[PDB]
Amino acid sequence: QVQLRESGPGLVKPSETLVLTCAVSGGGDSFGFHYWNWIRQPPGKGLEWIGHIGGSSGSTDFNPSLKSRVTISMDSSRNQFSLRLKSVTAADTAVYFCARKGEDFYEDDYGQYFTAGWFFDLWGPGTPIIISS
Amino acid sequence: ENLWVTVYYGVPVWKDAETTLFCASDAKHNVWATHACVPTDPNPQEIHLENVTEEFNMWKNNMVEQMHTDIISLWDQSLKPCVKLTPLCVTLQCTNVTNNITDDMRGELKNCSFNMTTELRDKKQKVYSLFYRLDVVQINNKEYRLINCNTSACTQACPKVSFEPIPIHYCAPAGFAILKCKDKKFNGTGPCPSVSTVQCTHGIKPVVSTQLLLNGSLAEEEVMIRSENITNNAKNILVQFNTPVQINCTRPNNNTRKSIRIGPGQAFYATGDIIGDIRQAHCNVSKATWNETLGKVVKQLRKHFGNNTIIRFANSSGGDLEVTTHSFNCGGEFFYCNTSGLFNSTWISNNDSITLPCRIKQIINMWQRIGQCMYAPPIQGVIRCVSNITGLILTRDGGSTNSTTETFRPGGGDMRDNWRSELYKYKVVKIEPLGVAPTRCKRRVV
Amino acid sequence: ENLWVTVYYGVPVWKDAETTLFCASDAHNVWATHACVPTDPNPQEIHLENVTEEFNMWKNNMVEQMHTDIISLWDQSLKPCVKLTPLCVTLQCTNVTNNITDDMRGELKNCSFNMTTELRDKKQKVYSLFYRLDVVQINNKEYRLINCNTSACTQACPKVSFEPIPIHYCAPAGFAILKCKDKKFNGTGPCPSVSTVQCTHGIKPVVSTQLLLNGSLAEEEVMIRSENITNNAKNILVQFNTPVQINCTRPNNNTRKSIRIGPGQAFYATGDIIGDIRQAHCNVSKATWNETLGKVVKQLRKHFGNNTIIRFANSSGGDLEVTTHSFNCGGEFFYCNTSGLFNSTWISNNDSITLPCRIKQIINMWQRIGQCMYAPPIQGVIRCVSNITGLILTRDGGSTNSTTETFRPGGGDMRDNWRSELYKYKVVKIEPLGVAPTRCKRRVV
Amino acid sequence: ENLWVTVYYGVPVWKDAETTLFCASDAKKHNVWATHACVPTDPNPQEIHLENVTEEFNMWKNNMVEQMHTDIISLWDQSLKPCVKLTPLCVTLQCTNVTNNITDDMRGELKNCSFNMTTELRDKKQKVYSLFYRLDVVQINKEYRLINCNTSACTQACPKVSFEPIPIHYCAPAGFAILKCKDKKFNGTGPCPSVSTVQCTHGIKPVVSTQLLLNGSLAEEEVMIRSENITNNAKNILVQFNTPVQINCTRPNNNTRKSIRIGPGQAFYATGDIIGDIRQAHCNVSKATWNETLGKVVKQLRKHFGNNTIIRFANSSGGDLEVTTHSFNCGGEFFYCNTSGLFNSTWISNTDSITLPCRIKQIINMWQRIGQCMYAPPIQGVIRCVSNITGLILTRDGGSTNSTTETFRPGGGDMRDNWRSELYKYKVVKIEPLGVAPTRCKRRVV
Amino acid sequence: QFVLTQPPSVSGAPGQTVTISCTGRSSNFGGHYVQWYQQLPGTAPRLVIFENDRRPSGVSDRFSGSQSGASASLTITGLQSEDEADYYCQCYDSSVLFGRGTRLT
Amino acid sequence: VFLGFLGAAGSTMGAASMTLTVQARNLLSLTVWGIKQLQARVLAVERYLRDQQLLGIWGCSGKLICCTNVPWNSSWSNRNLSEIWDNMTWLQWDKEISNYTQIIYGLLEESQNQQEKNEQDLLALD
Amino acid sequence: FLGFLGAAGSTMGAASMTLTVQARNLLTVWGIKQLQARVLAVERYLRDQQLLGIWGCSGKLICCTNVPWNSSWSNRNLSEIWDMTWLQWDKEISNYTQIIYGLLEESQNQQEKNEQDLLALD
Amino acid sequence: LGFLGAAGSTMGAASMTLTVQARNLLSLTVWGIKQLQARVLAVERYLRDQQLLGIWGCSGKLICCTNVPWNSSWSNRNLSEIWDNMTWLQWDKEISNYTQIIYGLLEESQNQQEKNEQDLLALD
Ligand SMILES: *[C@@H]1O[C@H](CO)[C@@H](O[C@@H]2O[C@H](CO)[C@@H](O[C@@H]3O[C@H](CO[C@H]4O[C@H](CO[C@H]5O[C@H](CO)[C@@H](O)[C@H](O)[C@@H]5O)[C@@H](O)[C@H](O[C@H]5O[C@H](CO)[C@@H](O)[C@H](O)[C@@H]5O)[C@@H]4O)[C@@H](O)[C@H](O[C@H]4O[C@H](CO)[C@@H](O)[C@H](O)[C@@H]4O[C@H]4O[C@H](CO)[C@@H](O)[C@H](O)[C@@H]4O)[C@@H]3O)[C@H](O)[C@H]2NC(C)=O)[C@H](O)[C@H]1NC(C)=O
Repeated sequence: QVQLRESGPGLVKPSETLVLTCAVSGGGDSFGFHYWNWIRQPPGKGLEWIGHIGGSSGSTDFNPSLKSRVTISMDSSRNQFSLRLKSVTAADTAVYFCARKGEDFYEDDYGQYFTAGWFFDLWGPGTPIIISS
Repeated sequence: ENLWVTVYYGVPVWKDAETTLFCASDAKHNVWATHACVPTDPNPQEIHLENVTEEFNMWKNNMVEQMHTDIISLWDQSLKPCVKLTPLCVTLQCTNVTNNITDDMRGELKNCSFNMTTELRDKKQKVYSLFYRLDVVQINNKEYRLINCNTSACTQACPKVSFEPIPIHYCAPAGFAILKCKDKKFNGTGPCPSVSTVQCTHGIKPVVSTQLLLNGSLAEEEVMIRSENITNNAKNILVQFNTPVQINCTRPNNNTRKSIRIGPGQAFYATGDIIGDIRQAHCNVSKATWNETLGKVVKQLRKHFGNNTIIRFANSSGGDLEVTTHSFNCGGEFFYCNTSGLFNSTWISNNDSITLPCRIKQIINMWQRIGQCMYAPPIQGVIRCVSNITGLILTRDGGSTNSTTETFRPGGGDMRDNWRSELYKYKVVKIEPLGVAPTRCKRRVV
Repeated sequence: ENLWVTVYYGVPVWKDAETTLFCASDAHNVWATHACVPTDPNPQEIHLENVTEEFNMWKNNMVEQMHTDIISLWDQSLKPCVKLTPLCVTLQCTNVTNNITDDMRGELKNCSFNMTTELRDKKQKVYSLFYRLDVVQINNKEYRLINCNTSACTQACPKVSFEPIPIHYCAPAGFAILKCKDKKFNGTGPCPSVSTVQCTHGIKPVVSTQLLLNGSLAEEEVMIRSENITNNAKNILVQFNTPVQINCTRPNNNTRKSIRIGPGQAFYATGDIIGDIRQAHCNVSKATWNETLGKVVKQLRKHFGNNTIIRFANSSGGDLEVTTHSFNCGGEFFYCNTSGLFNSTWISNNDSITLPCRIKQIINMWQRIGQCMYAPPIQGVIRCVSNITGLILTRDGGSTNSTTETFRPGGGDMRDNWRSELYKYKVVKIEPLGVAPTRCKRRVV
Repeated sequence: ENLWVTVYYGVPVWKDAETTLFCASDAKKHNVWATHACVPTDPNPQEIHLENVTEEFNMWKNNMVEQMHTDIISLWDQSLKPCVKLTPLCVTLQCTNVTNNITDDMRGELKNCSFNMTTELRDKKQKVYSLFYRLDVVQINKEYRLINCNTSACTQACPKVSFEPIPIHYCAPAGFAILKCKDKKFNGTGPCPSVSTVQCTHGIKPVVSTQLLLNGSLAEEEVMIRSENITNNAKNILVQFNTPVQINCTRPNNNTRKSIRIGPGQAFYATGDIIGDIRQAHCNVSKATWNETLGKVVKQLRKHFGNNTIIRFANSSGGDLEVTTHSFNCGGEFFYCNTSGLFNSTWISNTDSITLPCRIKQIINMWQRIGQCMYAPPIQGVIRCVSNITGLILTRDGGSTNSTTETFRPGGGDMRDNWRSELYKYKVVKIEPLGVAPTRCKRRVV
Repeated sequence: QFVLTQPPSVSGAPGQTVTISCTGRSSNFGGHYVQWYQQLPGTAPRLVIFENDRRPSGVSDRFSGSQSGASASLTITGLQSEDEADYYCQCYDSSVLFGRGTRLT
Repeated sequence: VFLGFLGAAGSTMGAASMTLTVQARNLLSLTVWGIKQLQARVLAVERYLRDQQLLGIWGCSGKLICCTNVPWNSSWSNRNLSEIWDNMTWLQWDKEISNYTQIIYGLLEESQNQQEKNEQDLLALD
Repeated sequence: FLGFLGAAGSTMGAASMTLTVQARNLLTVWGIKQLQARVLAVERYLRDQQLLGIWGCSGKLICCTNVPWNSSWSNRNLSEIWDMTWLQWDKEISNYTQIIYGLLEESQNQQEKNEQDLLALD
Repeated sequence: LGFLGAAGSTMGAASMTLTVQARNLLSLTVWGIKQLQARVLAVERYLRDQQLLGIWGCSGKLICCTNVPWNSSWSNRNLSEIWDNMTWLQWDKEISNYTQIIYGLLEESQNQQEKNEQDLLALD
């Protein structure tokens, strides 16, 4: 039983750094294998992607259209990863979600098996972010 | 006046039986193991037997059958310690070839790239290898896959062993003997006038073939015909001839060898890069020597039939390519040759090189054991194969009404006729040294 | 005294020693490959008179050698077969509700998992049917096989069969088998009428725990054999004088489909059943069972006091492998809750009964945590007609004053089935040399 | 005046030949050397002394040591067959230095390693940790890999059995005999003036070592020196001690063993958490006892070579870790001990304890085979093995330095020389009972 | 950065089967494994069809996908009043591709 | 030894009487070639002991040419002795005798036993 | 008339009349099981045949030697021996059967030198 | 005096010990095959010289007398040294390469003898 919780404030000033911490509970040792991703959605339109964060080693792969605009931290001690985006404007009014990248483990004597795509099985309730004064 | 009994010990008495044989080699690694085989005695005594007759019987004796079971078993013992070659059944992205490609190899050789695990199990590398058209099948640049993976996938042959045929000998076991014939006219049956006794035989080639017998025992003076039933159409006809015509089977593609390591201590020998110009493999046979060989076989086939019938030579009927075409081994490769130009002639009542295309299939399969197979690794350089064609296998067409226009066509879907003609003199027989005869004995009591 | 030694060649002198045996068949069957010499059309039974030879039971070497033979026969039967290691996979494993009865609710499981295809880079969702006694819970829940935390194993190859073919254990040259032909032959003691036989009759190596099936029955009366009739810690062997037929069947028209587990090698899964499913059951008539239960208690009055109350109860307990019946009807191993066959009491002085029988497919049955087996499904319905002839009982003593002398059917081990079949034989070694005083003198030339 | 030959069957005449041997053990749970399917040894030592016999014994030519090198590896491969395999363990290790009451000499020696491996099922994974040594763990480019991962896949070798050397007796087959030379001053090759026949040999412990003899049979009165040629530069000149000197090799760590499951019935055992202060494994040799023992061989070495010639001892020159260190066994765990502290010696004419640093390996190649490796399981508790060293395997060096300052160093690249010091008394001979002699016979006709 | 083609609105009636297709550019076939999502009004997105055609155990059996070369399809047979929600098409060319969205009315 | 092993095959039975030594001398002379090598050796010994003990328990243990006091059933072959050692050969002789050869081996068992019994009673007074 | 070991319980005066029946019949995982017993039988027959052959009885089923019977070995009369069973007779001598063969061969070996002497005179 | 106890004595002294030399000529895992082949090897070699002795005029017969004339060129000695001076072991090395011709002369000299007994019991 794994729940992807959420945090974050409400009304926020634009053009500065906003924090979002997503915490997973049922892991113990179930954090190093699966990737963790941030996905945001403006109201009335489709989903948008942010970037990666490493499970145990730590890797930073980000969206090519949001480079030099957002940093993601990781601890590997409390299973909490933080999302920090900068230069937020009034057009970035969107609800933010944290999702778990799935993985299909299988190993035979001959070799290992790897996955193909970036499919998300676990999601979170999310928290809307409003940009106002 | 009466007679008295006697016991004789060591008398020549034969009765027909069957017995397993044992190996005998000249002590010269090999897939025909030879490392633990008993060395042979370099003096076969050819003891001529006078005032004797013997009724031989082909296609019923188990001498060919007992050795037939040793063909599969010897290859299985040399395949078990070899490396397994199962886990390469990942999907294959495959392209075509380049570097001055000709029309004959247009689409036969394929350049394929696929994912592969490394020594570290959670790390993969992309490798490339060259495969033939008869090695991959289509999954509907496109994604190909191995032909023999939806069927039972198998291993690859170890590079240390070699498939060159060592002529082995089968010495008779102690208390047992075999007899050989020295006649001119020979059926599958018939009483042999000159029977000779020998324990250890001459060289017997364990080479395998389906269409044309090669590197076989030469005939004596002329061409003899072997058949279970010459009036039947389903019986394979074995024909051997005295003059050995030569074939020059060449692989003109100079290739390298690349080692793709698939796991810990497990290396898959992939094909390298075809350096230089690429040309299709082929076999060369003389025009004049082959026609007079056909001219030296038409005479002895006409003595078993009428002199007014016309014989027609055509190619194979149809079916799988492995059974309907030529197949042999030359330096670790497996050639599939189209023999349309060898058997295209008609015979009426009374500069010189013939070429024929040949195909290459790296994955070879056992004829009867579909539960496994073996992968022949590529051999670097240019493969040169010279051999003597000594025997042919022909099958008569079904029907043949009015006892005329009897066409002779190739065939021979079994692998037991390659050694049946090589053991034509031999038949295992059991000796019993006891005997009772009447006489005038009166043993003196004490 | 004019006495000189001489030697005799060809003298019957009996010594007892351990001996390897032969094989013989009555003209693939890897369970008993019978790649041996065929038995003779006419065996040579020679009765020996004026001889009293001692025969000992439960220490005979015939049962111990063949116990190791069937283990070696089993291990060779499974090494040329496909490994089932790609089956320790999380099973989204659930119920089945269509055409079910009251007591079968939850026994059969519609149970699915992930499995690979020809490419080792694509997976698929196959489904199969498994029994309750084959899967274990972890926490539409998640399930796993029983053998996943123990030794991985293979499945039996489908072409070979495990039916009991009668075989002969025959003495080698310079060796003999002595067959006693006493109608009231007590196991521990000498047999006054011993005959010799080259090769014995047909032996059916059935593997049964509670009862005995297809054994050699007695001639006129039931007999009781025990190492120590005073002790209560040894199994009680009972051999019947008349056979009682048993009717066991599986009423399910179960299909069988084969899925590709990997490179050509296949795994024969359980297909979808056709029609309604009932419980497998065994049938025993009351008229032929209550009277033969009176026969076995009559012979209990010759080893104990006849003024004793005798009771029959259920099994003591333990795991399911020993508390229930287990046999090999048509390649399917049933497990029958034998409770109505051992619920009776006796005072000191048509009517077929059903037996609840459950089905298991992963069976260990050699006390081995090194290998196991997956039983392949069988097309159609299962049908067996057999005779029960042996009751491996256990004296539940402890009480005194010859009161409520109960018996509980046990049979924890598995070599006591064959102790009632090889009961007539003992290996002997002949010594064809010997000496005796003789008045003869050897002349000198 | 005339002679006639008579037949003598059963006379003592023996000719040299070669054959296989038997097994024999006493007092019976599982063993790798003497399995349960072995005949027990005889209860009486049939030693029959002979007179008027001089036989030329020839060691380094008899193949009993070659037969010893044949069946031990056959037993060594056989125990490895029904065992758990450890092929998925060389997935990339993420390791770090351990610092928990660590000393200076063990800094960087032990590594606390962590990786990802399968559970009983094949779809769940766990982050498990274990301990490994430096000698079997190398870099990749913090990511570490096993040294056996780029070589053959290999196993754990079933810790329910033990590598304890139980003495085994090689018994002769029927019709043969074994000759034992009882001469007290018999060197390598030459005649033996007093030889005694025996049916089956004495107890031989199959211990394996590369530098020093362990638990061997002592000499009688004087230490012996045996070599191929006394002027040779190679082929491992060796000695045998007459008095025993003891050694204690200890592992003072409170090591523990945890069960980590490869999968279904695939139980693998790895090093747990060490308890207490860690100390280097060391071997202690008495300083006064070893110096006087070396003071006896230096007198024995002065008669084969020139008198008044000084000799200087030295450590190993170079090579791999299996030849430059004293490799042996201690309770089922392999040791690789530095030996410089016992072989620094210079001796001149007119004539408390020494510690040895020692490193421990887990996976080793027992022989020169490239196809297998054994993961020594971590065995629990403090271990203290007592043994006697009784022989040296020395290799001299060339150079005509006026026959002065001769150098002796422990080598032993070939490991079958261990059994030569145990089978030097024995040889295999073939008994021929038939014989002929001329007499006055005149066999009469009845 | 290129959004996937997707119809913003599609009609839905109980008892029939609808088809939703998404395809951008396929010059080089790198988007082999398309992914589908189902988001009830607001709430949380879910995963119904994963690696091209596979599904998680717990969703309805009527959900089925298809990968016909360079074109992908999603078919739901026998619509009801509870599955009328938004669906998204997920592909992969460089890092992550997201579709626009659909609407079952 | 001048003709070789199994030399005088179809020769005269009298002519083959002297060359009965080479056949008795030559009666004895993990891979798949290993099991049947041992199977041939154990069968050669078993074949050698299938008739040596069958002949050794008769009136002559190890004599090469031998005959015993059991009279010949003259109605079996009904042929002269002037062609047995002159014209009739060993090869065309067994096929006319082997139809009943199983019982002759039995009659020499008890004929030698009573001859031995006569020798046993011959030493009663000695 | 009786068969294999037919007279195993009769008197030795009648059991030893027809005793050659016991001598003529003295000769996969089942393959190894069969092969082990086939090799076991040929040496079992040849072990005591060599023991018989080392004496002066090479092929005689019944023979006689000049080694005299020791009085302390049996201490039993002769007339009742041939008219009780073989097995009860065996257990009365079984302890010292090994030492009977010891003096049986030394006299036999000295016997063969005896005819080696006087026959060599001419 | 034990097994092979007279191997260093002369032929006259070692002619009273032929019994003990002829008595010890019979006596799944890798041991199960290795000891199986060594057992059948011993019985084959014991039978090898048994039939080689059996073709001659004596079966068993540890002292076997034979009327073949001894050749003087093989030894060129007398009875004063081949019975009282030297041993069995050094006797074979003088006749090691003469063993092929002493064997080959004997089976025919044996074979020419039974024809004298063949017509003795037939032309009576
Ligand atoms: C074939 O391949 C496919 C490939 O996709 C396989 O599917 C994948 O299978 C793995 C199995 O390991 C799954 O991982 C597991 O994920 C769960 C979390 O997901 C569960 O919880 C979600 C949240 O729960 C809410 O709802 C419940 C009511 O159900 C409420 O009570 C809660 O409060 C929450 O509100 C829930 O949303 C999930 O459902 C989703 O998926 C199902 C299908 O399963 C759909 O039907 C739904 O619609 C929905 O989409 C789901 O129920 C983790 O909890 C698991 O962790 C356990 O296992 C780990 C293995 O390493 C281990 O490390 C963990 O510690 C934990 O193990 C134990 O931990 C504790 C002890 O330390 C215990 O207390 C604990 O109980 C547990 O026992 C696991 O990681 C993938 O999600 C799944 N992916 C997909 C896409 O399906 C498939 O299984 C294969 N086999 C087949 C088909 O047979």
